[PDB]
Amino acid sequence: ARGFERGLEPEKIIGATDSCGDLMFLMKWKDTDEADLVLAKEANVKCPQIVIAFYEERLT
Amino acid sequence: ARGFERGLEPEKIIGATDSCGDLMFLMKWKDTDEADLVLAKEANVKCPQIVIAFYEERLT
Repeated sequence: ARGFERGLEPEKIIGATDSCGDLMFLMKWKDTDEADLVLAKEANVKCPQIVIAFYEERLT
Repeated sequence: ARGFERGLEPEKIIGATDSCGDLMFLMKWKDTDEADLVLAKEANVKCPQIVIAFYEERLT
């Protein structure tokens, strides 16, 4: 049971990689310290403001 | 001239600049070649998937 399947609230994306062919985000979930990979596509649609916060922080 | 006030659908963000202290996007609107500066904060809320497509392309 991983990523969104864990049923937790998204908190913060801490990294991204397309190294596997598909863009994936490393998601920090609310009230756990076990982070997981989720598809960018699914995060884009389910928590778009959290995705944007990640990209805006990455701009500087 | 007016940006979102023009009542056009966002097509794509051409680029982004913080050169004014606030993050701004240069927005291409559908069916117009007149691009406009809009606040990132406003695009984030009104057309988040257009913002994300811009950032995803820039990540490559």
